[PDB]
Amino acid sequence: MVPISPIETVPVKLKPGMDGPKVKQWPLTEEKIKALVEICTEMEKEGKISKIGPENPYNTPVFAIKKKDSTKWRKLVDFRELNKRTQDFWEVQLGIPHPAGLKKKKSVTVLDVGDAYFSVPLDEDFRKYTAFTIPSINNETPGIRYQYNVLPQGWKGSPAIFQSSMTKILEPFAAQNPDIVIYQYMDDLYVGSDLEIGQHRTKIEELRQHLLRWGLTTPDKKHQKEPPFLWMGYELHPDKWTVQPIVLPEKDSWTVNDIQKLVGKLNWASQIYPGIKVRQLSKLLRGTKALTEVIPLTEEAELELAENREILKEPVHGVYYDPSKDLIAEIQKQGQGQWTYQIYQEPFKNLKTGKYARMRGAHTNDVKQLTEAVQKITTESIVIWGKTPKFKLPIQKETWETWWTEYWQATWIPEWEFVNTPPLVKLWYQLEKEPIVGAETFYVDGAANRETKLGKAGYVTNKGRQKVVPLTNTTNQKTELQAIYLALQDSGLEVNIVTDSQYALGIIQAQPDKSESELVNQIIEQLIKKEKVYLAWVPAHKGIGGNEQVDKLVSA
Amino acid sequence: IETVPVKLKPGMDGPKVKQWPLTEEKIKALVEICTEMEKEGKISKIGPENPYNTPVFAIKKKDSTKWRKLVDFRELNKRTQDFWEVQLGIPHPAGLKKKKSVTVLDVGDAYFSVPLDEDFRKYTAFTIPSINNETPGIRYQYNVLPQGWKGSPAIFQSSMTKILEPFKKQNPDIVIYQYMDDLYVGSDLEIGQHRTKIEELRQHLLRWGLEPPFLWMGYELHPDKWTVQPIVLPEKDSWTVNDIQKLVGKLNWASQIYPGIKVRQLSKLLRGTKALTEVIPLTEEAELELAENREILKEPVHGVYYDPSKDLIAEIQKQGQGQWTYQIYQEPFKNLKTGKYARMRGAHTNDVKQLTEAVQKITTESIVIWGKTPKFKLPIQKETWETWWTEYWQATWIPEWEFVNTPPLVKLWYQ
Ligand SMILES: Cc1cc(/C=C/C#N)cc(C)c1Nc1ccnc(Nc2ccc(C#N)cc2)n1
Ligand SMILES: CNc1ccc(C(F)(F)F)cc1N
Ligand SMILES: [Mg+2]
Repeated sequence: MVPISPIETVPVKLKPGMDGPKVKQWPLTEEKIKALVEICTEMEKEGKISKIGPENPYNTPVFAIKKKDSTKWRKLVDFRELNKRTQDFWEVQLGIPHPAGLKKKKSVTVLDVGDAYFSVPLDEDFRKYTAFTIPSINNETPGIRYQYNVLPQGWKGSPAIFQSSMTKILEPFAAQNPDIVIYQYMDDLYVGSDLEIGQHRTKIEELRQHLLRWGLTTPDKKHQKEPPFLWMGYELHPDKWTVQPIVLPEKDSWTVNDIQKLVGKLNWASQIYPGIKVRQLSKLLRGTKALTEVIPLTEEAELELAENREILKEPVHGVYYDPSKDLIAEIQKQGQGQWTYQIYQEPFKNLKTGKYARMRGAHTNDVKQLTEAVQKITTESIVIWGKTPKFKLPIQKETWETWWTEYWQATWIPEWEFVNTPPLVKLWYQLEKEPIVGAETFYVDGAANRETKLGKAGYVTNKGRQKVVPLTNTTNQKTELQAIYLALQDSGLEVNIVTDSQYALGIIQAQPDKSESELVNQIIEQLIKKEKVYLAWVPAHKGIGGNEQVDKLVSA
Repeated sequence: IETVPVKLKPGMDGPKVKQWPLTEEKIKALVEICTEMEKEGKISKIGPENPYNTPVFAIKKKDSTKWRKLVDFRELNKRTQDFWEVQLGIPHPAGLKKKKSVTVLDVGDAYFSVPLDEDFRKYTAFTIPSINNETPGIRYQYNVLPQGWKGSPAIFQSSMTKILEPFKKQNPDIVIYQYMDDLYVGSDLEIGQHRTKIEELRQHLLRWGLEPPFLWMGYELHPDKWTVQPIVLPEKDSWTVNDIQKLVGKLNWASQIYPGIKVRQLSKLLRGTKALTEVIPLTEEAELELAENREILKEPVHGVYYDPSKDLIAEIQKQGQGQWTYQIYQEPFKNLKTGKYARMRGAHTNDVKQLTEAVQKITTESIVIWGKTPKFKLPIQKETWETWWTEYWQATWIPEWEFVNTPPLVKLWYQ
């Protein structure tokens, strides 16, 4: 015989303080026992399990499940309890490749490595914890006791230890064959290259020879699976990719669960179908979790759905990544906090698409949302391609310059160019840096009674213009905003406004163009109509004229 | 040569911190660095029985062409036992901040000559990711004291004191202070003499070393010239209503720092409902009150003391045109240091690069003055900072930070 290299075992431990499982074996029918004895006898012959004496105190239950439409039983060793007690492992498959980062391949061959799985030995010192018992016929003899010598299917550590063991085996072959790519998924190896089929088939046989150094055999009747591959919800082809078919159901009525599944499908589709939207459909699940509750579809959601059905009318495919070319990302504003983007290298040939939704918040503006979308696309692009795309953005260079030089926070977007495709992102208002000569000065204030919720808002000006409005069901904060609104409403196109409201200044200095507060939205609407607005802050209750006068009028 | 036993803090597992996305350039640099480190026995490949992780990235030091590996041990440093075994504290040298020149040396390569406790190595695990996760991340752990881990200067301290004994005896007026991977060497000499003494000091470590990739570099500071920012009020011949309003606002803020500040008489000038741009003559009761406030503001703040048991906090404000103001404190309104920058290096069109360079300068000042790093309150959205700060980082340590989402009104008063 030909010596084979052993597969180094991974040392395994139980979590600190914990012991192995001691779980009672369920009674089984005489029929199941006979089937398990036959199954385990074969497993024992193949070296996967070994009979143990009565010293071992651990146990995991074993079951017999009838393979549907067949007289063949199959065994299930239920390791739920051992898994709770087994240490955590490094899990490598946490991040899966995105198809848009893959490279085009001329050939991709599949190799079955299911036999290698049971060549990976289990750490000798851990085997005792995998003990199980076949009950005896009529319970008149001791049950037959076994333990595993190989990685048990269903045990917590088997995926990680199998992956790590195969990686170590494959590393030297990949390193010395930089003209192929190797990928492990389940019990299959996927091998791709740009070589002429002859050289490619040679590499495959050389890989089989390399694997045989560890005694690992691969079926010679080559794999039935061939391009296209159905994988992790995608279809992989040699020179393009897409998502598996997206079929939106027809329904006369929709439940919470149906809408959750619909949005999940739209989200999955949005990575290659441009323009998918889910805002209005997602709004319907706000707060509720009555899985079976029916929700009427708003007219807004019906239009969104209809718009989506059209986008999904026919198949769309992405191309693969060419590292020799720049990556370009283009973004469009869609409305209601929704943004959509495409990443491509050659015009009209997208690698992938995607969307971004406004974060939950009281106040926002388009420039901030565009900025957030850019950072999201940047980070996703680092993951998939290892570098930042050049951006094409619907904002003028002069608009961006004005924004970031005057914004109170540090902010940055990477190399980008203006793309003139409406809706353009713009600054709707900008406050003055200095008081305006010749503009009327409005001293504003508001106050409310915490108990009655009655209040007043108003202003007094240097020209003797005055107004006070009585208010109900209000708060100090709302009356302070109401006073600023009144001054905007009653002033000319240029106006100086003096407030003592730190709350109102906090909001306005954040430069929102849209708010959850209808009062802030009204203030924004007025700001947009002005030519010049200077907002000045003074501390309350300090004898500052104008401020003192109106504070008295509204606090009465 | 023999390992110091090291433990985590009680009831505390190892770090399990996600590796953040790295550019192709940084991955390729780390693969080359780690391949060589593995050959030299500094690191070894690890298996899946090690579930721990600490992030890694790569930087380019101030004025260098070569990538340096930087491990972000912030989580491991929090979870590592405190080191007071052989000593009861290494009092921070209060004189370091008074020298005319302080040079900062990267001496971290020296730590690689001491082995790490075999039972602790698992907790230094890190991963080199692959683009698009197409190949399994490369997993390694340290066999020797790692750069950036708080225990490395502690364990290496004995070795370091003996390496420097001849240089200290022969240069007794020199202040030498070690923080993490840095050596701070302060003197009062002519900078030409200074650089020689520094190169003298390098030779001691190269001599003991028998090569360090970044020991030859030198970050030159001059803490004797570090400026502060007292509260100053305008001196004007013509005060508008708006000017006086701004003055009363600033004085109201200052009165939280200085007890005796008064505004009654200045407010009185704004008796009525006047146009913001109208000029108001100062009556003399107001001129006196203002002079009295000016004199108050020339004195130090009362009851300001440093407590080494409390966190330092650093706040930064963007003032525009490349200017940044900052304050370091432990208790509100009790500033231990204030300052202002404008000369931010090669970042005239990049806010975030400027802020990152300000964070590093403030941290350096904090190390020199108190021997620890402050917790930053940063005027930036989390997602913007986290996407970009690693691109401009040039220091071998990393401070902690939080984010300011609401505009502070006090920016106006530090301008
Ligand atoms: C992630 C991955 C999944 C599968 C297969 C998963 C499954 N099932 C097969 C391979 C070879 C890979 N690895 C890589 C790495 C770099 N480029 C590519 N490009 C590439 C892959 C498949 C097809 C096709 N058809 C075309 C190009 N694949
Ligand atoms: C986790 N699976 C895996 C292991 C080893 C390689 C290698 F080719 F780089 F060696 C590739 C993959 N995909
Ligand atoms: Mg009031």
